[PDB]
Amino acid sequence: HMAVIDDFEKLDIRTGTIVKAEEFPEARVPAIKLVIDFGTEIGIKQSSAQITKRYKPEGLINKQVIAVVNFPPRRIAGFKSEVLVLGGIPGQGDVVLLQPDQPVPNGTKIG
Amino acid sequence: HMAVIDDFEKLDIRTGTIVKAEEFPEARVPAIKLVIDFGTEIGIKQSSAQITKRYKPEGLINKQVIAVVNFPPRRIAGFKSEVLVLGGIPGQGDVVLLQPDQPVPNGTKIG
Repeated sequence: HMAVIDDFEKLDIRTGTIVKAEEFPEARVPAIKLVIDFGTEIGIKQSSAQITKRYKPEGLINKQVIAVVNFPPRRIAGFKSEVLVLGGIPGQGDVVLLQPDQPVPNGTKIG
Repeated sequence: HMAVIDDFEKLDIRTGTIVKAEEFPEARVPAIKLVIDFGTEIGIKQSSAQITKRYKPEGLINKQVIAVVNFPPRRIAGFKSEVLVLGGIPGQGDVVLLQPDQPVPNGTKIG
């Protein structure tokens, strides 16, 4: 139950901008396919995000989001999800996205 | 270097509301003491945050923040800092706080 700072330092947590978002009707659990620009050191990354409760694709473009970018990928229905986009989880199937409280460059590190 | 999801699962990342904010510097760097309500289970925690570049105490009260709650405490700026408040780091001495993009209850878990 207790972590150390070393646990946290293993993670590469970064800001990126949603540049594409589409409904993902092939996922078992409702999801949106995201493409996110993490700047040129990290690259442009795909994510499958179970965020259909509060969000629509037309509302996601140009949002700054927060993701762990140094995990192995997960394939769902053939789509390669490359990053874990972080959010608060107020209840089952519910997500509230995290964001920097003001704009920062893509690839800005979190600590 | 790469991480695995359970490096992430070791962390307990929670939302909380800043209920008090005071200037509490170190000798060599300014800093703010945050008193944060993480809801009824976690309770009230304190944090030393080097966030004075963009923020004043008056602009911090009532803000929902994101923090790692299950680290060992550390002594800093004359008190026990119990929680790591997360922000983007755009440059030397600069911090942009993370927030939920919409209000969530205190103690909402991040995933």
